[PDB]
Amino acid sequence: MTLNITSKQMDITPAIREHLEERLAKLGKWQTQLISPHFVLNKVPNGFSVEASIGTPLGNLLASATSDDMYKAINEVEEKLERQLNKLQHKSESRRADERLKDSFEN
Repeated sequence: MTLNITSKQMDITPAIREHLEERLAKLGKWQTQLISPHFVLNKVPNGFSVEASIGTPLGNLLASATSDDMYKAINEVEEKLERQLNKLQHKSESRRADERLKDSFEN
C-alpha cells in the first residue's frame, strides 16, 4: 500500500512525498490496512489547505484542514485521520446485542 497524491496545484516533492509517505508508514502500525491511500494536498494565499483520503476495512478515512503551517496542516490532517482511525477501531460499544469476543466455529 502506497500513499498516493493528487495536489491540485503545488506539485509533490521529497518533503511532502516523504512526509505523506512517512505518515502513512506511521499509520501502518495502527489497527488498519490502508485500502488504497491518497492525499489531496493544496495551498492558498491565506495558508495551506490539506485533505487526506484513505481506506479501511472498517471505514474509509478522510480529512481536511487549512493553516499557514504546511506540516502543521498536515499535522492537523494526520490528527483527523488518526482520530477517525481510533473512531473506526472504537465504534459503538453496544451494537444492539454486541459482537462478543467468542470464536472457534460459530455453528
